[PDB]
Amino acid sequence: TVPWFPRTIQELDRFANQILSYGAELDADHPGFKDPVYRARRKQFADIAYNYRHGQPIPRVEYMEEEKKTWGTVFKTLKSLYKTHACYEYNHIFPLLEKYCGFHEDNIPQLEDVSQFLQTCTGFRLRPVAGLLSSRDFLGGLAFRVFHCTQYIRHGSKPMYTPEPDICHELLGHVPLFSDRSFAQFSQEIGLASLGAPDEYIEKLATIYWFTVEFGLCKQGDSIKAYGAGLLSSFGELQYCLSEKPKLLPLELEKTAIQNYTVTEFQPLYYVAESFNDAKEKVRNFAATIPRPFSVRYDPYTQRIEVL
Ligand SMILES: [Fe+3]
Repeated sequence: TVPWFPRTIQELDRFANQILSYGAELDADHPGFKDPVYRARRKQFADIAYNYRHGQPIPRVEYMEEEKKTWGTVFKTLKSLYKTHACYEYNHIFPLLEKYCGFHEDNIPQLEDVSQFLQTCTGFRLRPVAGLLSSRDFLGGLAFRVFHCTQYIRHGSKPMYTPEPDICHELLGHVPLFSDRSFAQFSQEIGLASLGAPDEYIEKLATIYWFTVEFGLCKQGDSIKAYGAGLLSSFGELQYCLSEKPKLLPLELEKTAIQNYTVTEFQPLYYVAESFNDAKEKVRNFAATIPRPFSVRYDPYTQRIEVL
């Protein structure tokens, strides 16, 4: 058989019933495990995500001073590195995010505002996400240019550390790239490749995603820059990834897809993309090899997937 995949953008609403119900914040190892206020706060964000329905504005939340402080620390510390380490596309849009979205040390941007901004740039939109989505579900949303993103913030005890994605990672790592048409197209291609793909292929796609959207490096001029969300929101690794230490291989989906990675240490190797358009073409071809009984196409006019 073939696994269920949404056919219209509203159908993404079914994902809320298939997330991991036991958050990382319930783990004794989590920095905010013994913090009842944090736990309660996380539950509050989970409830907002859980009741969210497509088409509604994403609820605005008043962040606590403590939360603003953490955001402020992370923002200030990472910003110094962007002009020199981030890809051109990241740097070109950041000033605009600062202007229209309130990306500033004293203010955590509201997802609704950021969503509206992405929509006018590439038609990308955000949806608050409760817990951990399956790889299939997370990737599927990309087909509709929908990014599921966290609204909560990491525990304030370790501002430069997070065992999971949090709002700092989403806003400083993902968002800027989604403002670029080429990257948006590339991302969506990964999304389309997964609709109805068998589980073992979803895993290959998840691995390509990891080495591109999360930890990708790209050629720029005669230089190399970071575009991976995991690198752009990590002070340590962003500096490391462009040093002499890591091994850099050229993006080759045949191999990238089978590659193993760590999730607790810096990556021993990165794949470098020629451009986002090139990467998109590579995904397109690769998707051609996924044993799927049909072909999919997205109709931006009606926001529906067309099964051919
Ligand atoms: Fe991420």
